[PDB]
Amino acid sequence: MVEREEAVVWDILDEVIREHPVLLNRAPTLHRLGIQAFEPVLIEGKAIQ
Amino acid sequence: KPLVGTGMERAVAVDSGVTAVAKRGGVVQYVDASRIVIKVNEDEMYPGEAGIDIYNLTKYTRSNQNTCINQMPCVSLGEPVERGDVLADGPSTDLGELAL
Amino acid sequence: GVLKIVKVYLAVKRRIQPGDKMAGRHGNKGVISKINPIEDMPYDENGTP
Amino acid sequence: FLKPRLVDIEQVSSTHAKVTLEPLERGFGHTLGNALRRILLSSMPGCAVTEVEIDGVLHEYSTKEGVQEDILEILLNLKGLAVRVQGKDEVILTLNKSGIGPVTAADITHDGDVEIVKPQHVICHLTDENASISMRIKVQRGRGYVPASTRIHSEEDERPIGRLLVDACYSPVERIAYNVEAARVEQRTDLDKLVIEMETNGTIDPEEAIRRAATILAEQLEAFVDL
Amino acid sequence: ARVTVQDAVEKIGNRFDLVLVAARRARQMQVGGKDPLVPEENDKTTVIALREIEEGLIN
Repeated sequence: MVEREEAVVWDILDEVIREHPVLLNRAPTLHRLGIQAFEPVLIEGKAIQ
Repeated sequence: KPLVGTGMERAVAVDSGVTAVAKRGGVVQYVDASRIVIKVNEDEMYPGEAGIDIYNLTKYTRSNQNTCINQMPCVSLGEPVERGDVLADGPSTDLGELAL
Repeated sequence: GVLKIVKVYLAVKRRIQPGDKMAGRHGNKGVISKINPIEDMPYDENGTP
Repeated sequence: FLKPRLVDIEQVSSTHAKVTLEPLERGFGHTLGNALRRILLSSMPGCAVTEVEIDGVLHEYSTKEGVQEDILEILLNLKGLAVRVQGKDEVILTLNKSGIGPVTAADITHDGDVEIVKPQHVICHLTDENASISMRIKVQRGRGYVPASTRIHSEEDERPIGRLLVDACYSPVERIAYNVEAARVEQRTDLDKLVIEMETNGTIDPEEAIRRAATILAEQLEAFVDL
Repeated sequence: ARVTVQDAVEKIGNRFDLVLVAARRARQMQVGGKDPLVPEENDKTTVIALREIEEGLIN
């Protein structure tokens, strides 16, 4: 299904990302609050806005 | 071309091997995208082996960092050259000027 | 051993994409950012934006 | 209120012109100014090289005996062809050339639908005496910026392996910028005027240009009206 | 979508055993158990559990 870019998975993609408490972690952090969390959104780009 | 330089710009483009130069100037004759054949003028010719200078071009080939060296022809057919004259300059060069 | 060998080359046309490192011969670096329109940039007496 | 309208289109050339709008009210020089500017700057019906089959091609990155650049760079020039069609969805432009001379945009098989605006547009050169080139430039019409890279994943089942897939840049426009100034009608206190300086290589007539754009806005407002 | 779940943090202060509760709860909404009462809207069951804590009906 993902192999065919099915319009099906696109709607399902919306459902599992629009509300995913994710961990934006930077490995080299020498501080606790350098590892925080956000909420991913379907964005047309090539980087993390 | 860069609107500013130092005077070593032609020292790069023209003298880096990136261009099919000529050791014995002459009327360009059989120029192709592979090899360039030059009919040598006798005022700058050594009587040895008649007079047919052979040259090889770096016309799009491979390079270390997955690159692809690119040669850009700068001289049109039908004109004599000189000892130190160019035929087709390499990458990022125009008629003999370094435009990194 | 090396008797039935093969040598094949593959070439790809590559154009600059957001995230490429452009700079200068002086010392200032830089990376191409978000692709911008053509004339939304301030132009001048010459005409080129 | 006097209805918005464009006066005689200031035509300096067939390729580029500048529309003039007299009956513009408070803020329309900017309203329509950008409401057209953006669409005019991207989505426009153009004709661009899709697939081309040249004869002397082992691979598109080859040095054909007689040409200055790559076979693909021959296609690089073909990428911005100033061809104008009348109705075909897709069309094949045959390019045959043998003899000492620059292969210009005149030695191409001149079809009735194929109307090149600039005949002297040199693609590549054929400088060798006894050499030859022969290809078929399959150009179609679309809109926007669509690359064969985003289209390369399929191969389209190619038996005639000479069908190299190249970049379809469908953008006839290049320079769209609007200016404003005091417009004076006979019945009104103050009106604005609009001067959209649009540039087209020679595929779509300036009026047909502003025609298509305005029409697409109409359709993109179709659904937008229902609450 | 949720911007602040500080409310959940206050209904059940453990913030750890809280995760074990919804843990077994997600299990019920998957492996047999019982159906999710609140009619879900795109939100995975993990977030559905988050909402049930804010209401404080299942802990």
